[PDB]
Amino acid sequence: KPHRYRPGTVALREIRRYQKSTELLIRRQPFARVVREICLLFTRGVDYRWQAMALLALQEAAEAFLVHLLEDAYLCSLHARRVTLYPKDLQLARRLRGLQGEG
Amino acid sequence: KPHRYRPGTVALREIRRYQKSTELLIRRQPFARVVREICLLFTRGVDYRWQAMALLALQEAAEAFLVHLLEDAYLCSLHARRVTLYPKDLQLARRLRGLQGEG
Amino acid sequence: RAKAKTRSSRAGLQFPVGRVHRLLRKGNYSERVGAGAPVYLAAVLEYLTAEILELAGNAARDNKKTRIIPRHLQLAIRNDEELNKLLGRVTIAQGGVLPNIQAVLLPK
Amino acid sequence: RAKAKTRSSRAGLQFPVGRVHRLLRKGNYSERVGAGAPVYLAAVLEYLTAEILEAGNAARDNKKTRIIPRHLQLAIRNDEELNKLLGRVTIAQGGVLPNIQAVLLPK
Amino acid sequence: NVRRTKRIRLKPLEYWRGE
Amino acid sequence: NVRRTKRIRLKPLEYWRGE
Amino acid sequence: MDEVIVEYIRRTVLKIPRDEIMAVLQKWGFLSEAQLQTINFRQTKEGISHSVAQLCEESSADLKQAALLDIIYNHIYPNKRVWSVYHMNKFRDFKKKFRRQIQSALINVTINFREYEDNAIWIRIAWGTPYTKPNQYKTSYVVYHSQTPYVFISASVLRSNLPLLCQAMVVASNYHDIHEMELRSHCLNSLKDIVFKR
Amino acid sequence: MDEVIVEYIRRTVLKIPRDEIMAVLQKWGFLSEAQLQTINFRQTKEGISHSVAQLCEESSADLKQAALLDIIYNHIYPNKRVWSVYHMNKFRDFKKKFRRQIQSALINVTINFREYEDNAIWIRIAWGTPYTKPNQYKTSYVVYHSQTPYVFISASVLRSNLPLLCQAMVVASNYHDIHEMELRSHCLNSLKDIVFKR
Amino acid sequence: RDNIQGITKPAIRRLARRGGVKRISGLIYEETRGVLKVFLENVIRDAVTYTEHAKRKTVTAMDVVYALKRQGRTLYGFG
Amino acid sequence: RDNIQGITKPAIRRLARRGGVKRISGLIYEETRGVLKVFLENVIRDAVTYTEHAKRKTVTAMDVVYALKRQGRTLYGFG
Amino acid sequence: RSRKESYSIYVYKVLKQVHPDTGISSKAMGIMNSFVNDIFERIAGEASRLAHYNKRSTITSREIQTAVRLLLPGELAKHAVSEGTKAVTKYTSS
Amino acid sequence: RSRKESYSIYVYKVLKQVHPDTGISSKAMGIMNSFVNDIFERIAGEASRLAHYNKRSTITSREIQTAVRLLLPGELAKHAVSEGTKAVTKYTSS
DNA sequence: ATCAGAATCCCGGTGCCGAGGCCGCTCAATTGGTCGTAGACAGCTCTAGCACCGCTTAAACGCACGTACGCGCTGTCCCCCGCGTTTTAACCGCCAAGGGGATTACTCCCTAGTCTCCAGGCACGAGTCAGATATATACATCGAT
DNA sequence: ATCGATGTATATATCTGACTCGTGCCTGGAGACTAGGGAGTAATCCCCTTGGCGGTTAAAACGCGGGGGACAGCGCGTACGTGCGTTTAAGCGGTGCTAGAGCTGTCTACGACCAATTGAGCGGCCTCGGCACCGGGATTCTGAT
Repeated sequence: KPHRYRPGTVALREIRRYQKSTELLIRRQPFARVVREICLLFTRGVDYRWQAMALLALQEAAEAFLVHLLEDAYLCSLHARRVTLYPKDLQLARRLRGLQGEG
Repeated sequence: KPHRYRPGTVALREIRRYQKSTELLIRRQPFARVVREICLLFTRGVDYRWQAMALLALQEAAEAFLVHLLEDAYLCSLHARRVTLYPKDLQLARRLRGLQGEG
Repeated sequence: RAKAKTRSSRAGLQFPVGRVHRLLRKGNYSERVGAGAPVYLAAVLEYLTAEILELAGNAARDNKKTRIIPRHLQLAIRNDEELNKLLGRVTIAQGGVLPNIQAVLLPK
Repeated sequence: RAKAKTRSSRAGLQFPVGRVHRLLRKGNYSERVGAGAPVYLAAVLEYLTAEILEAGNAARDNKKTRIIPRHLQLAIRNDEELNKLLGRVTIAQGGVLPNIQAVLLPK
Repeated sequence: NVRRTKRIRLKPLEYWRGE
Repeated sequence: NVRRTKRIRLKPLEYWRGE
Repeated sequence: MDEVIVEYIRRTVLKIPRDEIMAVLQKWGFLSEAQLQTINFRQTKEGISHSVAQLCEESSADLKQAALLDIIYNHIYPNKRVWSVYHMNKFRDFKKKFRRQIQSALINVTINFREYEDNAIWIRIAWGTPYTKPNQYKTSYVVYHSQTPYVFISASVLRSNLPLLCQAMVVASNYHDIHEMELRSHCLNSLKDIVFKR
Repeated sequence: MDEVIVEYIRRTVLKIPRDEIMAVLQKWGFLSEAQLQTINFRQTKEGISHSVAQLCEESSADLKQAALLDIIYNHIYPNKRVWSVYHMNKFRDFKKKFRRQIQSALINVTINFREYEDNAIWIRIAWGTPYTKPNQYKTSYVVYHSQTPYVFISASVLRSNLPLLCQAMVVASNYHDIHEMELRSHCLNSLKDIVFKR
Repeated sequence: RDNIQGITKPAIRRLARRGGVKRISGLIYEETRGVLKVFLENVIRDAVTYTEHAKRKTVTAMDVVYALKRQGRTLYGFG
Repeated sequence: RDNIQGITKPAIRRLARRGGVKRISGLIYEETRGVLKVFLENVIRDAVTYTEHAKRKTVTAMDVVYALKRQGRTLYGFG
Repeated sequence: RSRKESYSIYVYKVLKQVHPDTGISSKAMGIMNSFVNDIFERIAGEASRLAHYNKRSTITSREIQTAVRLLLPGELAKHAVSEGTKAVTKYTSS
Repeated sequence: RSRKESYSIYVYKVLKQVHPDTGISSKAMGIMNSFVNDIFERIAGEASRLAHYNKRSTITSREIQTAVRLLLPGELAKHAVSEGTKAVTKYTSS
């Protein structure tokens, strides 16, 4: 007779644990690899050195944009009288921003 | 007996008649009155004249803002799989613009 | 003295160069404006104006007129991603909207 | 020769005035800057920075005598007429406001 | 303590429905 | 007559899903 | 109600040449000379405007002194507006009886008087519908020597009030008819006695 | 392998003095000299590099002449490295067995050879994994003479390949023992003459 | 006689019809007036601030295009 | 081998559980990598352009703020 | 051995006039430095195009006044302009 | 009344270059008069920002190139380079 | 409603590195004066914006009909959450080394600057034909049947 | 699949009225020639980034079970659509008329600019104590009684 929680109620403790802290949520190594990949996609093969503060800047602004995207899409999905999230709702919250997400 | 269409089948001819039209859709006298009303609020009583091309300018910008607002809210309402629009839909498309509408 | 040869004709450019150089001095974008910058910038504006007006003409002949009203400019700016992304924050005076019915509004 | 004094203490402001007067013409914003616009600009920056720091109301709840950027974010996202100024500007090591919707919480 | 500005440090003060 | 500059006149090319 | 009156004061003093302002405030006399002692005349005129604005905001000004400022501005600068002369056809309560027929159907309207010693009343009238506040910038004026059967009127751009104003002047005076003389100009003092001395 | 090549040629031409450009290009000999006759050299080094980059683009070099530019730029400027010397103990077949035995654990590796008359062979090794494309900026160089037990090594920042490099160098040669002498210097010819003499 | 209801009901109907809206609810006729009002309050303040700086007393079409450009939408075609 | 799946199956869950999300579908873990990669493309495509302009071969942290400003989101704390 | 100046000293001085018992880390100094070198740039880059509209070649105090009445949202501007004006009157005393 | 210079003639000339038989209304001339000043102001603002980062005190023809590859989205911008290069060489050879 | 059973927190404790001063020092404010000059102020003109005035008619208002979409109710079923375990690379030091910012001296090109033109672009004017109605209709479409 | 009813794209006049092309004319391009001064370009140098390596370990991978939400189907009722008769005010031309935008003169305070102080702000430096981690109990929720 173990203890199993209600499904769902771990998420509220997770939300209230993560909205407090100022840590980052993407590890520096895989984000570093996925950002060093793109310079070989844009600069015609030559590798550019990344100064190790600017990686933290991309690591900061990527989360500070993506969490806005996910929160606003969740607001849209809550508007749709359903409590979960979907690719349709990330699609919708990406569309109702015009070119402001893309420049 | 009279002849009535199915409802909606007037509206589609209304759309295909209106998207081709490049007229203004707000009449000049009421919009001129409602834009002269706010200058009394904002300039501490003294009225300001309006060069009558700038009335056409605001008469253009109100549509350029409002038809995109209504089109995007209708798109977000189409995300909820319901054919009509609602104040929830206008509030949601009013929400997912950040501060770019007011900033 | 010398020959009266405009700086535009030393590029074959239909936009003036002395105007751009005067606007870059007097408009206060730097202290000194080098001589190559208006030569470059007149070409960039020539290219952009031609890019609008060509699609404007293609919209014009597809309504069987000859003079371009702003409706063709709206219908030829917002019909290509290589220009729509440049002008997303610009409304056009009396432009109208693209012919745009959504997915599931139509009967049957 | 006389007994000199700064422009800032002659204007009674903490933000420097020689610095803003150096930047306001050698940053190419005009070919002429008047003798008063640096004083005014130092005043506006002074009022804005004091409006942010009065942060210290948020620091009482955390009981930390330092100010760390979580406090700054919880000040600026939670004060409207400074929110809208910095509405599309984020902050390093930011974090968001503690924010749950209404439909999510059970009975 | 020299500044203590007179203002109302109120809320996010939501738009999009009212106020 | 020398215009019709060499570009790729293309679609709307909708965003928000990739492409 | 509060920003509007200091606003009207500020706009009206703003249209005054720089070397005469301490003159007309000396004719105004609403704020004392002790308040007047902070006018830094050696800056531009809008700084003078803001200074007298905060001065009259301090002493809690109201529309009587603002209209007095306006009518002294007329008494010292009557050559701005355009004056047309009317002629009637067959005094201590004239002030009280003229503010009866004005508020007959045009209710929310403001009227004021000042007296010259030659029986010349300078009358300020700022028109307004009974739906909104009267606007103090479209203000019309009537000067009238009660001895003569002639009257000078500078009515502003608010038309369809000249017949009401002249008929109110007819019924308030002891006369029966009014006529618009075909002469008019904006140089009042030259045509001030042009009906006399023929 | 399409436009990284022209950018490699551009960034390697960029690392030359502006004055020795015609010398290294006429020593290189991929582009014709008539194509050299249309290039201005009073430009920036960026612009000179960009023009000769478009020239190399329209003449369509794939891989060999760029590596020749690399090894010739080192042939004129070898003191822009740090050179180690390995003492060992007990050319067509040499380079053939070397190519076949360096593609042993790592496959997509670029190898090139420059023969000299003083038994000197310069081997340029552009390194890479079986997954990664071979990088052109982490190169290693081998300077070897077939009458000495000494070899010169440009120890790159792609280390932990130099054991595999020296083992395939020894087994590619007619030798058995490998050893690193303790001396390294950023002047190649100094170690060259003090180990040819001693 | 209320000066905000000048943007009348079939005008808003046809204005949605331009955007491609089939059916509009009965309560949009307040919310769209509200957002039209707040948009004009966020534009005309900037326009009269432009002209009040220039000591002018009318608002030119340039002095509302400049308020729009700072606000976040340029409007081409007004000189 | 694969380079895009570093943003791992609970890390996106960690981001959603920061942004007030109670329950996620099983398709967001693949779909949001598209948005993350599009945003990273539209930042680095300006960052390398800036630091290529100054004839350098590093990417200084000033030339990430100076690209994020051109995108529309200034990033404080890296002056 | 070259100097890149800051606003750290001035932020630290103005911290004393609001909260006399508090501290700020290095990253909070970074936030309150990049904030100032953003908002001063925004006000000056507004006032420049504002004085360039009316063909005046200067930037007086008045154009900064229009910049702060336009740029700052709402009632905050209503005090900041006051905080300018009193300030510049102190510059006309001495 | 005195002098209000514009881009009215030049767009007409480039239209007669592209099209022999298309007229152009006055409102279209207004649109192509505001578009040219808008694009020119954006590119020159980016040129000034790039002058202000790298501490150089000028806007050379190199510094326009980064702005033109910056603003215009992708497959358009490259063509502008192969205009302007094809422009500027034709200046310097003459 | 209770009660074990988890998360959490908080009072106390320890170690440590980043703040707060400290201190030399040096280059950028500052005083002081000169001098063009940008714009402040005053005055004049003409033009477009406002207030009517009638009118006339097209749209706005209300209303009756009626239907179909939004919503609530089952239901069901299956996709995702929550542990358990088990693998595995992220991270932390740690060494190194050398590529390359970052500075410095020096040296040309080149662009601001001033004349001296002088003619491309511009503000007025006239003759328009490219559209804007306007019949009308020939044909597509809606919808009962 | 008809056929009746209804918009409408098509088309010949016509009557514009916005092009647009003409035309002097200037005021802004353009040669011509300095100059100084900012940027190119070698040349060195130290710093900090990449490259490994070992080794922990805290997350990932996966799995598996079960249940709670998404979706689907179905009634039902209303709030919408839609024409219709009306009525009202928007827009039509037309007339003042006038406030007020613009445009010239002409000063005159005033800001650029050049030099000599000279100290205020900046780069190292160094304590030390505010804070980053345990830890152990002391709490608050919560899932099935």
